[PDB]
Amino acid sequence: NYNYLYRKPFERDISTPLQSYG
Amino acid sequence: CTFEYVSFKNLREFVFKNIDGYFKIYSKHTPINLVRDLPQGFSALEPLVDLPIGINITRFQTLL
Ligand SMILES: *[C@@H]1O[C@H](CO)[C@@H](O[C@@H]2O[C@H](CO)[C@@H](O)[C@H](O)[C@H]2NC(C)=O)[C@H](O)[C@H]1NC(C)=O
Repeated sequence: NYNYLYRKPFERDISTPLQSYG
Repeated sequence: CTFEYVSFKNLREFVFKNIDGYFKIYSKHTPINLVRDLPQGFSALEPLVDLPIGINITRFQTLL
């Protein structure tokens, strides 16, 4: 499903590199 | 926009640090006599804010 994807403690990073889940 | 929040006779002091995705701000406000350097003496800063930002910081810039 193209709505869901993956690429320090509680760090987040929206920069870009991404694989969608099947 | 993944987070948002709202709330030379005087010396304003601050400390900023980012640890485990939390950004901590401390401060103190005090009167002073000589402005040319930081006043010799002691008074500890106390916490204001403790934001759950989750962001990496390596640079900063002041706003005038
Ligand atoms: C926080 O940001 C800095 C950049 O300002 C990141 O540092 C770079 O990380 C990459 C990782 O591939 C390296 O190739 C660069 O050489 C690094 N640059 C410098 C100037 O060190 C840093 O990795 C980030 N921190 C975290 C914990 O993600």
